[PDB]
Amino acid sequence: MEYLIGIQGPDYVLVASDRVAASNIVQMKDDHDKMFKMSEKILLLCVGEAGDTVQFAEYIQKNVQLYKMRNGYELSPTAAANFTRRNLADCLRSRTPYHVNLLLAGYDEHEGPALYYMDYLAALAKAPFAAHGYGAFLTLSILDRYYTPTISRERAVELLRKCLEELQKRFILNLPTFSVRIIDKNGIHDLDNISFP
Amino acid sequence: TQNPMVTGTSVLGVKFEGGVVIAADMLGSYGSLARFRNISRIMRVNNSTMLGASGDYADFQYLKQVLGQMVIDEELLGDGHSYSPRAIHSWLTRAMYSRRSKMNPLWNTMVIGGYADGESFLGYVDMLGVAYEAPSLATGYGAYLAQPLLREVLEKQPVLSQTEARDLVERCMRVLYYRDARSYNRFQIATVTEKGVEIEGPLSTETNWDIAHMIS
Amino acid sequence: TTIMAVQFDGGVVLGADSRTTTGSYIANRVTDKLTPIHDRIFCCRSGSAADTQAVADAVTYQLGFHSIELNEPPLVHTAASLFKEMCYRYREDLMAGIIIAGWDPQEGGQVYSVPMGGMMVRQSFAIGGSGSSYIYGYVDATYREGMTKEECLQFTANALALAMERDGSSGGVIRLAAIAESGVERQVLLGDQIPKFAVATLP
Amino acid sequence: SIMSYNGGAVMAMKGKNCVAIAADRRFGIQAQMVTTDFQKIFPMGDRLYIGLAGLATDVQTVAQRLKFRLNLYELKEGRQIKPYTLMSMVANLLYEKRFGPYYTEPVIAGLDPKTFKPFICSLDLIGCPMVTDDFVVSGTCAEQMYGMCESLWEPNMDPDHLFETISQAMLNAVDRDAVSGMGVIVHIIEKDKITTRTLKARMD
Amino acid sequence: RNQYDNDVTVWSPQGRIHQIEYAMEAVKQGSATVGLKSKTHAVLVALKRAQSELAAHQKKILHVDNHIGISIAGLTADARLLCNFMRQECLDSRFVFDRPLPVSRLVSLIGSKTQIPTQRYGRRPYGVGLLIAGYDDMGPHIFQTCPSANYFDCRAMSIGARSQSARTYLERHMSEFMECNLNELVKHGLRALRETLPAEQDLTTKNVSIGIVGKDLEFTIYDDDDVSPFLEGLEER
Amino acid sequence: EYDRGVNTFSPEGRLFQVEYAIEAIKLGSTAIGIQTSEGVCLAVEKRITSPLMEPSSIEKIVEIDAHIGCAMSGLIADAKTLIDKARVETQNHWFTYNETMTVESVTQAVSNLALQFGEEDADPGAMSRPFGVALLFGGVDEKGPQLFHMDPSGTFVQCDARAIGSASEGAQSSLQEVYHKSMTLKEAIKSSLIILKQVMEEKLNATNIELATVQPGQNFHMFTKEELEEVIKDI
Amino acid sequence: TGYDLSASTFSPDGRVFQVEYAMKAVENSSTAIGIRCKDGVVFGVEKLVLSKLYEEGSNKRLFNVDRHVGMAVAGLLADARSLADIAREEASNFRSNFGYNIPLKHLADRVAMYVHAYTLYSAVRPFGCSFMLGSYSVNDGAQLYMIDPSGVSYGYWGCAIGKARQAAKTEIEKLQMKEMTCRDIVKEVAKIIYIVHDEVKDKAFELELSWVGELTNGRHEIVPKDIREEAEKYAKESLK
Amino acid sequence: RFSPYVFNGGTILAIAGEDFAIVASDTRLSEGFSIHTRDSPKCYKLTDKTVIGCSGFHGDCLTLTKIIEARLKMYKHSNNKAMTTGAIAAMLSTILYSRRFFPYYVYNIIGGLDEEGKGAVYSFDPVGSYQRDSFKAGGSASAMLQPLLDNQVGFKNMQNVEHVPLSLDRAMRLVKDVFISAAERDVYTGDALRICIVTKEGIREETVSLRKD
Amino acid sequence: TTTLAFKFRHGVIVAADSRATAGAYIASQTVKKVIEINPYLLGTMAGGAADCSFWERLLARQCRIYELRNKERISVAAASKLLANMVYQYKGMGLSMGTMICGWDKRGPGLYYVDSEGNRISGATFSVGSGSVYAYGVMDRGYSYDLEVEQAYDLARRAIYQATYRDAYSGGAVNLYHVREDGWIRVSSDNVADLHEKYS
Ligand SMILES: CC(C)C[C@@H](C=O)NC(=O)[C@H](CC(C)C)NC(=O)[C@H](CC(C)C)NC(=O)OCc1ccccc1
Ligand SMILES: CC(C)C[C@@H](C=O)NC(=O)[C@H](CC(C)C)NC(=O)[C@H](CC(C)C)NC(=O)OCc1ccccc1
Repeated sequence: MEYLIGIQGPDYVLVASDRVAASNIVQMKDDHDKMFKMSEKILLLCVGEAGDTVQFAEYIQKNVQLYKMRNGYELSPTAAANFTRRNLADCLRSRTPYHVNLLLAGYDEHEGPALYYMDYLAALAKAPFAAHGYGAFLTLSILDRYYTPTISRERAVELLRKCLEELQKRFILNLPTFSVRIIDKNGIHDLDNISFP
Repeated sequence: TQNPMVTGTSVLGVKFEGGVVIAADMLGSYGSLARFRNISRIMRVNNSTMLGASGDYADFQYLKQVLGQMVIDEELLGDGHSYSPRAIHSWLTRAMYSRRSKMNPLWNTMVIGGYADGESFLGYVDMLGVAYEAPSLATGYGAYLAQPLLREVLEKQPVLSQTEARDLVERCMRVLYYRDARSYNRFQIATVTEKGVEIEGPLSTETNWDIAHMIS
Repeated sequence: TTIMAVQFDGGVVLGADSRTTTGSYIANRVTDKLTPIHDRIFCCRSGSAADTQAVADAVTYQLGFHSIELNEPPLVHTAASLFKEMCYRYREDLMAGIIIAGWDPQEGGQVYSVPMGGMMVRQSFAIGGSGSSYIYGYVDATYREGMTKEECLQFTANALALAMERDGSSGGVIRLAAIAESGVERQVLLGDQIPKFAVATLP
Repeated sequence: SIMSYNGGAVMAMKGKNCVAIAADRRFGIQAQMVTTDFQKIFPMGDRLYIGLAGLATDVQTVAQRLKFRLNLYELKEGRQIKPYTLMSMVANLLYEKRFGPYYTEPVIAGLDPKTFKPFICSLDLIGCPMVTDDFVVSGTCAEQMYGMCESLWEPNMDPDHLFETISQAMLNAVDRDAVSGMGVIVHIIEKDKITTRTLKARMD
Repeated sequence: RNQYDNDVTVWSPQGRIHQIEYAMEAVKQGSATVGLKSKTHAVLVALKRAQSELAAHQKKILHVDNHIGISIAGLTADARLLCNFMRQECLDSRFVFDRPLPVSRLVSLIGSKTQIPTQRYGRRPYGVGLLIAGYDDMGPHIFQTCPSANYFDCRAMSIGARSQSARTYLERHMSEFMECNLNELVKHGLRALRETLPAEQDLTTKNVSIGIVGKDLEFTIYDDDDVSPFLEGLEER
Repeated sequence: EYDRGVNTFSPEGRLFQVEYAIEAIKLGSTAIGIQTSEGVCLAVEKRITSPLMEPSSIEKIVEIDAHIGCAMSGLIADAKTLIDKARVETQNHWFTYNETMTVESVTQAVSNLALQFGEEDADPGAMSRPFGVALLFGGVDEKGPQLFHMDPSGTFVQCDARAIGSASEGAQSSLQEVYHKSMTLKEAIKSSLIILKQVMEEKLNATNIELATVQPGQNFHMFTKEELEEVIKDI
Repeated sequence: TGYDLSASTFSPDGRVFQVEYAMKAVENSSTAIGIRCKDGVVFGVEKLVLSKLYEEGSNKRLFNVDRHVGMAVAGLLADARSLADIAREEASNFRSNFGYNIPLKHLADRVAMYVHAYTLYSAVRPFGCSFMLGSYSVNDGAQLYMIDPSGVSYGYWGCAIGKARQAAKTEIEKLQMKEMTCRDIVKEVAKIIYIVHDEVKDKAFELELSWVGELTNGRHEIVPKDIREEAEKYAKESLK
Repeated sequence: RFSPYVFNGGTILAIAGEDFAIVASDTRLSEGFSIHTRDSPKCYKLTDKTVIGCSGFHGDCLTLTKIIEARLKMYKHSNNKAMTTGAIAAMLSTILYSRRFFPYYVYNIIGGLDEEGKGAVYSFDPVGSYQRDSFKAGGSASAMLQPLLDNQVGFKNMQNVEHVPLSLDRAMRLVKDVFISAAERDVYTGDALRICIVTKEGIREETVSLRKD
Repeated sequence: TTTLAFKFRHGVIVAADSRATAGAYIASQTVKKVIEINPYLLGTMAGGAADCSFWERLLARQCRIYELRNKERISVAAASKLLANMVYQYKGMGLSMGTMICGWDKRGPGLYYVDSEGNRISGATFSVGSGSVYAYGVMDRGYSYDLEVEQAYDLARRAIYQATYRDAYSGGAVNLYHVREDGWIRVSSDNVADLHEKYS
């Protein structure tokens, strides 16, 4: 029901998230942010069962922050993704399993931009572009058709807008506003929210 | 005991002036089969207290072991204090409730009869720990059949002579024998008085089958 | 499985069939259901084979330590009480019914039946297992107090024969043991030796 | 089945002095393909490789956990692990979780460190080890792979022939399985060199 | 003999445990408390002691149960720990059997709990002497408990500093106490407590505490205003 | 050589560690507590070591609850664990019984924790030594304004007035002379400052003295520097 | 020395001094005598009344460990009460597990092993009490056993534990206990206790008499007062 | 298989007045269609000023009353004072929540004099929720007893009616009338009515006979 | 149960119905859903009565200990997080709790929603309970940050009244509280029956 998307280009990772928080038939909040900043150059976007999403992401965020304080250098995006996969997989067979679908986006100076897809079962795959939620089924086909590995940041926003526009046209659920952010050598940058109304 | 195995049928209690009388049959039945036809389901806890149990014999035998040790332990101390019938009843209620809370119940309903300090005590403890004291007590099918006869006589006349109470218990046992499938002819009568607890040997109620000819 | 024990003056006679079955297949056609817990104490085992064998082994070890420590021959009641304690404690876990019969200097021949649920009763005659239901009438009518050792051996064999014919689970050979102060004498009855009762003859 | 959720196909074949291991490259949550670059074959000892098929999480966890044990074993022993010993180590890891198993069926292809003898082995989810002189197949398309391998396989195949035979069996077998495919990667293990080739496969 | 005195586990070569004796001395240091019983009632009389004229006197009598009360001499914290064990044990008897715990049975349990520290290493004998006054089916009871873990049933007993002076008074008037009425019985205790007091000091409402348990009376601790009626009828030392 | 164990009775009969801990209180700063019908007054000497230390950081007087306050002497660090127990206990009592805990009940609970130390104690982490702090708890409950004394020994006694600290013996003689049952809270606050000024080595000033009061009408209040200045100016 | 501080240390001679020190504590205590007869066992204790204030029957040194067993103790009373509780628990455990009254020889062995464990370790001191267990059963017969602080348990036809054990043992030897019945022996046990007692020091003694046997139907019981008074009269007349 | 809870029946009502509190219960204990006893009062005196009425599974009722009594004795020992009716109400909620996962099947109404001396009635659901009410009824007939109490004690749905203060005599007639009406329409209630009145003087108990069946 | 809270320029307005229902039976018409955590903080109760009362009381105790230990009041955010963490531990065990934490903190007026599921969110306006859907429509149509204090009180009273009419479980009286920098005030408690005459 909640929507997450990541598009990765030569020097950047563009990530967007739905801004709606809903209980039963009513959307309680329209300003919700599903993006958690693990480090200066890393963002983890989490969609899933209530409570589990905040608890898992905050724990991962605080542990990643501790690494910077203890060692003086931040983790690589690949290391952070592997740390989240290990923690979620360890909890999978545990009495309390977190139902969380996570997308991890980061820029590493040495290895460049990275996007990681993780399912609730805890499978980590590096993907050029990825999406989560029921919205992904409609959106992924557009991305496969219009995605080129050398896509520019301006063209990436054009692709993102097209994917979100389809969701307005075909998705049964109402997802009016989407938060958009980009990660590059300079760092995480907020981009203006895409609001269809 | 999530599932009961060998079980005993109704045990009846009536309070008479100067004591209590409890009567139980001597049969342990595995389902319909009357597997053990000479088992005593009445226990003399102490001089002033006797216990009759309906339900798993194994659980009753276990309680007899635990209750018997507690009484033996008190006798060793020799402090001049002995458990009252009420005290044993309070202990059983706590023990049955504790097992029910653990979800491993003792599958037994017990009638405790005692006479202490010029007073007669009759008490009921259930598997779920429900406990009460009454002039007339019955367990199992005894509640449905024997208790109405016992209560009607007691309500009309509150105080019963020991002889009258035995006569009432024998009439009730005959009624149970006729209408309870799990009932057996042989039964034991236990009476507690100032003198002490006395359990009589196997007793058989006479039966009338005249109605069988009238069926034609 | 039909297991039977009958007390005689100064002794006990224990009898059992020889069939172990998983469903309608006989895994063992010659199984020994009489187990020696001590020199003059034996148990007849009914119910799960694994549960009975495990309980019997544990009691034999415990009774063996008890006898060595007290420097005295063990009591049948003690052996039965050990079986009753294990059976009652794990009643839900174990589907085992056992008849303990033996000779003690103090109380001579004693037969104690511990049914499923861990209850202990001393009985002049005890029968157990699936075939026990078929022979309940025969045992009640035939049993006579004052039966001699030979009469008890005949009584147990005739009863086991009737149960084995009418019960699918019971079958094979009849194993009999007689326990007395002198010792334990064990006999196996098979084929012609097994008592035969005439079948109905109306084609 | 839990195994069919993420899909996956892995197989190993034995040649005269060479071994080959191949795997499907599709990662799918169920009917949807998340990625076409998933790794199911993991290098263990330079000439020793393990291919894991099943739940993608379990495939990743067992490879990560096995490497932890193998890396420690090599450091303490001072020697590269023998192919048989890796089978014993993986079987112990899988059996430890016998009551609640990792949903992965491992296939091991390797050359003995000193003799250079070809070795191929397969294990079940609970750690049963099966060693074969020809081919071992694990995955959603196992029945299809067994049919192709039994007919195609021939003894003492040269490295080039082994590559062609493993490729033809894997390509046709993944063609008949909906949840396996999207490319196949084949590694040919020879004492002198490792040849890794990605085959042209139907994407559908 | 420095080595023998340090730990309870060590036995002196004379067959004595020095640490147990040292704990017994702690009860002697505490203020005098006198307990005596009659056929109908059992009473505890306590000389409360004030650290400063401004400071109020420390509690010396406590309610274990409706039928049981204790007088404390020795380390106060140890007494409070022992009192909590006694309060729990008496309550457990009420919950399980719905009967008051026999007073003698409680004393046996106290003795067992006090004994375990003496045998084990890195433990100390509890340094308290307790006088237990209770009424049970048997009747009035006065009991004395020691750090040695030995408990004794007493017609009357006095513990604490200058207790011997109180003991002498009790021994001389022992016959009168049994048939005395409650007011006479409490007065006999007040006189015994006075014997412990130095001649300059005099018994006063502020420094005296009285606890009474009886056939019809639940244990009651009498405060300074309450002790005034008992003290009002008295004779000069 | 620390040959004796923590729980060792002296030949006299007094635990060695408890007696040594009572000696530790003598090192602590003097605190004057007076109970009056109008209110209970708690006063203490901050004893700032240097001009650089910020005065507010020293916190001898702390609030157990709105109706209960405590003044401490001896090792301050040991007191923090005892103070936390008191605060949690008062809050637990509110949750369970929806009422304010009596001051005596709070003093008894902290007092119980005082003697719970053992070398062979089962807990891997357990107090190894007696607490080295003396606490005066002052509060208003249904009984009325009340003040209590807690010692490392674990004895708790209600006190009309008491001094805990280095000059406690000298202050106690002065307090006994100036204490009257009818004294008002304002008189008690003035008397407490006078005794503290004589005992304190440093001249009394608003920064070096901490004073707090509980009255039935108002919750525990700590005097502000401006409020302290007015009372000291009267001296 | 330093070789006597712990029960975990053997002396150069091979002797554990702490256990010997515990035995000395029993020697300080007043004498307790048990005599076994054809009918059963009779026990007597020279209980010393320290103060007139203590009520009669306080500090009893005779306890009922089980319906058929009785215990006479000499030594620290608190340790003896703890050992009686251990004995009561062992008999209870036996009845629950094996269904029958514990044989006395076994009870003595199990309790003695508990006393022995204390002698082996530095952490726990040895028990300072020595005790006699007595019982009668139709099958078992009269049995009397004595356990020392060391943990040694041996059966005795007659036994004395306490300050005057040596003096009592010569007097006990004179009696032909095997031929005599319990009723006759009850007079003798009173006689030995009165003779053994020192009037000059440790005065104000009281006599506690207990018996288990055919007369008591195998139930250990305090000797009835009427019989006890007659026995004391025989002892006083004999002392003359 | 085994069912841990059984309904033993019974109905309880507590009415609070300016100077009095009345707690009333039927004396019939019943399992299924059978009557265990005709004399099992559901009113228990917690303290001089407090009486608790417990109706529901009888085994839970007996244990809870025993637990409350121990807690009251423990409070007196620690605080040196008897627990007030309001404090008992707060404590009872905590005990009931402690068993939230395995609930006590008991409906509890506490009736007692408050510190001011005014009557206070406290009503508790089985898990622990509690509120103070002028009148509350609990048990099998709670639905039948409560509406008349609203109409008469609360004067609800009545216009042009003077709100006279409740009198002990009027409240006692109402308690008898409501229980007599319930006995007529509810199988569980009957046998007798135990009325306990709490006043400054003490707790006074009255029993009025009700239809046996 | 209908509980509604909204943030406006003047402060936070918290309003609730007073009906407690056991199945169909109406157990109470006077239940107090809004609990006062501290003079500057309020908690609203919805769903299970015992669960809400026990957990909100435990939050109040934790907040009080925090004030004594840190010598400052707890943040609306910190109090909301503490409730969420405590409830999350019991997730899947059947606790049913819907709560709004409203207060004034140094950061500003704060409103948070915490539920048994574990969702914790901050919003200008929230409505919780069975009648939340009916309350949301009336409040959404008339809600403005610029509303005057008196108009804001009326919107909360109207939204609860309209909800009680449509929802069977909602009922009793509307209890209205206003949170201001000085602290919370109980503005009024109005029976729906009296409001029904005024509105109609
Ligand atoms: C001396 C006797 C106790 C031995 C013998 C006689 O009763 N046992 C039996 O007849 C009982 C029958 C009973 C379970 C209905 N059979 C048994 O106890 C078992 C049957 C298994 C399914 C547990 N006998 C057996 O041979 O087990 C083989 C087996 C065990 C596990 C799985 C599959 C097959
Ligand atoms: C009244 C407020 C305190 C809470 C309010 C918030 O929604 N409503 C509630 O709490 C709900 C109503 C709801 C289910 C529609 N009411 C309840 O939950 C009632 C409380 C009184 C009405 C008796 N509780 C109840 O009926 O069952 C409690 C219970 C729980 C477990 C076992 C046995 C009994």
